[PDB]
Amino acid sequence: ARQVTIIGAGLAGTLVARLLARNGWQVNLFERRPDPRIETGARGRSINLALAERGAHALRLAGLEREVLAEAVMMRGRMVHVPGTPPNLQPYGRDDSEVIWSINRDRLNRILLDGAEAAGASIHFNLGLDSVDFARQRLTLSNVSGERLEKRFHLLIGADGCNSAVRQAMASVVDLGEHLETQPHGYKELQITPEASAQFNLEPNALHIWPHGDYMCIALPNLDRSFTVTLFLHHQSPAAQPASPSFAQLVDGHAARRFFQRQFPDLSPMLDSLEQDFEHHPTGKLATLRLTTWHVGGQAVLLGDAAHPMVPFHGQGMNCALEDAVALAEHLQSAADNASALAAFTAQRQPDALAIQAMALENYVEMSSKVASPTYLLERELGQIMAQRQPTRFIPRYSMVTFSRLPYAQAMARGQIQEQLLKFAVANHSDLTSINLDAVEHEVTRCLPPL
Ligand SMILES: Cc1cc2nc3c(=O)[nH]c(=O)nc-3n(C[C@H](O)[C@H](O)[C@H](O)COP(=O)(O)OP(=O)(O)OC[C@H]3O[C@@H](n4cnc5c(N)ncnc54)[C@H](O)[C@@H]3O)c2cc1C
Repeated sequence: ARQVTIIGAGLAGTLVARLLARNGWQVNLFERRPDPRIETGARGRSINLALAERGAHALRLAGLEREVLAEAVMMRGRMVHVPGTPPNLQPYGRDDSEVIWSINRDRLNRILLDGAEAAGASIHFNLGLDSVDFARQRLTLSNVSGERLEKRFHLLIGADGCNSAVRQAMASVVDLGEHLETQPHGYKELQITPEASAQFNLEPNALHIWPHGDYMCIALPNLDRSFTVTLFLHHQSPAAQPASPSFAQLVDGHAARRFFQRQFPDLSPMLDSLEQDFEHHPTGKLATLRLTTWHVGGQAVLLGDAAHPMVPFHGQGMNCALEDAVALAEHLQSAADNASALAAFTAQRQPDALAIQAMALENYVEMSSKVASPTYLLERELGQIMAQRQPTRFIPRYSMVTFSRLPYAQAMARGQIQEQLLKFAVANHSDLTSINLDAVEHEVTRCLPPL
């Protein structure tokens, strides 16, 4: 049996461990954190994630989708909150076929861990990768208290997240051609209790957004009617606009409270533990990192956040990571040798990773705008007309990304064609009055092949 060592029992690492192990591979998976399935007296994390068709399908192939969805809340649409103005649900699709699932990150992780072990993978916790000797095919791990352990490896999979140690190690033997693009927003996780969300009649089967331009909040529901809220806000005010809100200004929980009372007055009443959450939950960092190479010969490869850190504004990092896991296991299973598999995997996934990284950056503007411009309303309306006329040709980009398995790069290409098509048709027309719809439709049939 072929042997593989995987670093990182997160989302991609644990899925790929299952897929390889059930195909007969001898799999050893190493994880820095303790086993989350071993219950302790400690809290438990309420981090939420949006699971979309890509990620769901990857779990489906692994035989885990039913188990995961049993513990997921359906989000049928977006609830946009603007002060006053009673929240209006914007449905994703026309029935519950087109939905996004809200799932607890650590619940998902436990299910994946069970899945990997059921398939035959051996999982080793409390062991973080420190370094790799590629020439001698050995690596060094250590626990939190630093005592070290060495292991031989044959094939190394870096599924160890956005600060990948495998990636760091590879940079010693190949030029990764890395370029880091920092992002000015930080994030803070906050909580709405089940009592609070019921009291304010917050819809459980929706994704909620409080847009506010340069900053915003989003909330995803949990099975117990609590919500996990994320604030996205600049780390610092520009020297340009020093007065503008930023984490630097929010010097403590009381400052955070005044900020929410002023800028999010309808959300603040729902955040009972705002002060405490704010001070005890560290501010997170966001970034996009792009790599020229993802592998070292047939010896090591990167997967998921290790390969392509992205900003979280499209809710697709997990989805992309699980999709990566399927692709990597597919290539490894059937290739002539590991070097061939890793090159083919990289060639396949790299253009799709670049596309979703770009689309995720673009999606911030869509989400954070408090109201839509007059002409963008007109384009969206013409687009829905075209979608009705040619539903296999005109598919809104968000829907291609979120509710289909179309490769990200094609979703982006078709999305580009569609937006341009809408702009020329919309120009100099105040409403759908002037716009000859059937002229636009064979413009659609011209440049958008049916799918
Ligand atoms: C604010 C925010 C919101 C998000 N929302 C969504 C969403 O709604 N939908 C979505 O699709 N994605 C979302 N994402 C992205 C998502 O969290 C990640 O893309 C995804 O977890 C990446 O999966 P992964 O397996 O590659 O990495 P991870 O899930 O991060 O797992 C990496 C694993 O490696 C371990 N590890 C790290 N270093 C070492 C080491 N040296 N040795 C051993 N083990 C190590 C870690 O402990 C961890 O278990 C969000 C991200 C953020 C920051």
